This record gives sequence, structure tokens and C-alpha cells, in this order.
Amino acid sequence: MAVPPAYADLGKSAKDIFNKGYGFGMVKLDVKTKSASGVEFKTSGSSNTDTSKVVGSLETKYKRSEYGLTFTEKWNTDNTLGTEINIEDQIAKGLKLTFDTTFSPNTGKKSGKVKTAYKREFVNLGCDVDFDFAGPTIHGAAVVGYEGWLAGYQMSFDTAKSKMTQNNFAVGYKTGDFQLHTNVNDGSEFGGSIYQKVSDKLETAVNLAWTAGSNSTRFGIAAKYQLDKDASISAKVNNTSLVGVGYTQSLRPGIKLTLSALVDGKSINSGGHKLGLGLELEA
Amino acid sequence: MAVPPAYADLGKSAKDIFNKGYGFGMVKLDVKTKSASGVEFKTSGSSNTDTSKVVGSLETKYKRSEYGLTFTEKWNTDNTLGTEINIEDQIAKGLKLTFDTTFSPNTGKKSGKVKTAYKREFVNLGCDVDFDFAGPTIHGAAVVGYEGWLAGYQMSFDTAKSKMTQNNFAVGYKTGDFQLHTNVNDGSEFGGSIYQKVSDKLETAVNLAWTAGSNSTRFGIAAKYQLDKDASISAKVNNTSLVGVGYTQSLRPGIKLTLSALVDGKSINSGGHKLGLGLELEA
Repeated sequence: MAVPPAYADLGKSAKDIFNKGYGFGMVKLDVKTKSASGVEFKTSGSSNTDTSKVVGSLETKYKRSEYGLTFTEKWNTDNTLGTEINIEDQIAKGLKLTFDTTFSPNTGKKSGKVKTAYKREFVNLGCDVDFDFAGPTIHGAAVVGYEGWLAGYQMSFDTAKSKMTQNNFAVGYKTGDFQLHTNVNDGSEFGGSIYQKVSDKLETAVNLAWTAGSNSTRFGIAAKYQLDKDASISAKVNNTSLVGVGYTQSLRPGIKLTLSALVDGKSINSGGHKLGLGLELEA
Repeated sequence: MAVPPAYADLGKSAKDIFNKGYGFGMVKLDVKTKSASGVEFKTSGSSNTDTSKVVGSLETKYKRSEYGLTFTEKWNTDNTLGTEINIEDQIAKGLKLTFDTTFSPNTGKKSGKVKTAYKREFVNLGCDVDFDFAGPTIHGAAVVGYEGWLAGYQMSFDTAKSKMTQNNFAVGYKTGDFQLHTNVNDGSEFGGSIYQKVSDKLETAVNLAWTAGSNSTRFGIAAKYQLDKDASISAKVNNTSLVGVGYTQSLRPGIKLTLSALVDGKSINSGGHKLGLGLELEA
């Protein structure tokens, strides 16, 4: 089953080291409940410490594995309504067809897209069509993989402006507990990442970024240490001397609390320091 | 055991209806852990949504029931250090002696007090002495109780200014699931409260406040409904049309999450609305 990850998921494990475990400047509550009928609910809510912009949301998910059907309804505090229809492994295998819609009964605006995915051995393909105010826009991504090596191309195109708006390449290589990933976005932005699971308890990642049109280089070191099986500690630092720390505790299987802090170097009296609270409830 | 509550606790059950279950404008984390050695830890931390003033704290508590000894150490983010010593039921019974101290290694300031309590049938007494910059200040409270009826007097006195700074009376009456409380503070502020446990699930409270020097009257209605044994819902409204709502869920015995909101009447585009998150962890 050498079925590659989709282009968007290349370098995921390293990104997850750098990004989850943290939640600076926000307080977050995510609740996944389940009714007797089998339809499940997700209610998210987040608040910025500065803007005081509270966002709320409810999602309702209904499944029918027999037809490969997922039906999702979405509500948020912007009064925006969403509806998603997934049809997997029916028109063919393994082909996934998706219809996504959004509508806002205040501003009248209405948007939609048709997503398509095709998973197989050595090949993971995708083609989306976004219908909006300046539509349509065609997205296409392709990833081939054989024996650890990975090769991907991502592309987007405004049909109206007759203009290519995305042109990205990716080369990857995994040897199990070690991932290497590189990308070239628009012939301008160059990126690289390295994931390494050194021990049972220690995970480690490294970020690199550079662009022509400058001698500008940004890079980062990240790590995640699994104290016991119910507690975890993340830490990271970049070349701007921003130090991130995070600590996540599963109080009970299903309930995760997360504390995070961002500390600027060097500072005491004058620095942009941030805190973060995150709570995940799974019932 | 008709041992009355202390003056500060008169009307507690009604106050608890009105006040806990809510946490407007704050996010709060309280953690009560316990070491093998028997010494217990409390770490609190709260953050205002506006001022962005994060406060942190650690308290360490060591006991020795055999001598009636409680020894508490306190640390906070203001770098203020605290130390409390409790000696109960030793000099006599039931007499409690308390030494409280605080010191700030930044501003050099240092404060302390000697608290004394005397519990008995029909009588609950208290006398504190605060040593500060303008010290000392003597506090005294007395509550007598017989067959539901309650009578209390509270008093404070600056010995330096030779000035009485507190003169309060209280009359109460309880008939089990019904409490009535009234107070006269400084001959100016008049207050009253009524608690009523109507059902197993429904608790109810009413607040009243008036002062001479005005025709100013403020009052409030409060209620707490026990949905199931692990969930609870609070609501309240005053005469300024401020509507409070709160919902607390014990996810597991020991873990309580609390959501609260304050809604102004009448408003949509222009009103001071507040949210609140509170989390209690007991391990």
C-alpha cells in the first residue's frame, strides 16, 4: 500500500511538531459529541487575546458507509451556512467526489466548489474547481511515491484572468523514522524540513526557508517530548529568538488540556509575549 | 451543633447562587494536586479579556492534625511571597489562632496579621489585627444563633487614626431550605437576600440593595438548575437588564469546565457583553 500522501500533507509530521501543542494568543474549546442516532457533532470556539474576536461554530456529520456518503452541515457566528457532500469509492476506486457550499444570509454572497481526489498505489491525485466572484479557479495537485522517495507538483489557475496563480514543486524522502522534505513555490520561495523520531519519547524537527530577491533566511528548531503516556511537552526556537513552549495533558482519555507560551528574545520590559489555552473534549 | 456561621459567611448560599457558575471577562485555571508525601498544591491562574493582565499563583499546604497545624506557603507572579500558620483547637477549644504574612522582594514592603476565631454552640466569634503601613487595624465580628434565627455584628477600627472604619449589623433566619438575610452597613447601605431550594434540581435567590442619601434601589433574580448530576445551568437578571448565564459540566469527578456569558439589555450594536471560561482540576 505505497499510496502517497496528498500534496497538502507533504511534510505533515514535521509541521505537526512545529504547530500543534501550541495555541498562542488564543483560548480554544473543541467538543466532539455523538448522538444515539449515530450523527456526530463538533462545536469549536476560539478567542483572540488581543482583538477580542470570539468565533463560534457547529458542525453536524451524518454518514452512510454503504453508499460512501458523508453529509455535513455547518453553522457559524458570522451567520455563514455550510454544506458538504462526500461520495467516496462509488464512481470508481479509489475516487472521491466532493461538493462544498457556503452561503451568507446577511451579505447574500454564495460560494461553492467541486473537489476530486484519486488515491492509488504510487499515485495520489487531486483536482478542485472553485466557483466564486472571480470564478472559476482550477486547482490541481499530484504526488507520486516509490520506495521512500516522493515527488509532487501543485498548481492553480484563474480561468477568468487566464492567469496561473500557483506553481509549486516538492521532493521528499522518508526512511521510516526520518523524513526530508523540500519545496519550490512560484520559483521564488524555497522551503525545507526534517523530521526525526530519535527515541520513543523524543520527536525532533527542523525548518528552513529562503527566497531569491533577497538574502533572507529563516529557520527553526522544534521538539516534542513524551513525558508519560498522558502528558507531553513541546518546545521550539527560531532565528528571531522567539521561544515557544507548550504542555499538553490528557486528563482522561478524550480530554486534552493545552497550555502554551511564546517568549521573545531578548525582552522583559519590551517584548511581544503571548499565552494560549486549548481544550479538546471527545465524547 | 447549632454553631453559627462566621459573619463573613452570612447569606453564603444565596451569594453562591449569584456568584459561582459565572466567570465573566476571565479565563481561569485552578489545579489542586497532591504529592505522595501528603502535602498538597494549588496552582491558580486567571486572565482578564480586556486588561490582558495575567495573574499566576502557587500555594503549598502542609498539615499535622495531631497538633492542629496548617502551614501554607504562597508564591505569585507579582513576586509577592506569603506564609500562613494555623493552630486550631490547641490553646483552647474551639479556638483558632492564625499568623499571616506577606513580603515583596521588589518594593520591600512587608505586611502581616494575627487572626483569631472562636467557634461554639450558639456563638461564632472573630478578632483580627492587621499590621500595615497605617497599623494596626483591629477587626471584630460576632454571630449568635438559636433556632434558625441569626444575629451578627461586624466592626473595624483604625487604632492610628482613632477612627472606626466599619460598623455593620446583620439579622438572619433559616427554616432549612429557606434563608433570609438582612444587613445594615455603616448606617448607609441596606441589603437583603433570600435563598430558596424549591426542588431537588432548582435553586433560587433574590438580592436587594438600597441606601439613604438616595432613592437608589438595585435588585436581582438568580437561579441554578441541576440538569443531571454532572451538568448544571445558572441564570440571573438584575434591574439594569444585565442577563447572566452560566453552564458548568463535570467531565469526570474532579474536572469541572464552566462557560459563562453576560448580555446587556438592550443591545446588539452597542453593549458591554462579556464571556468567561473557568476550569477546575482536582487530582
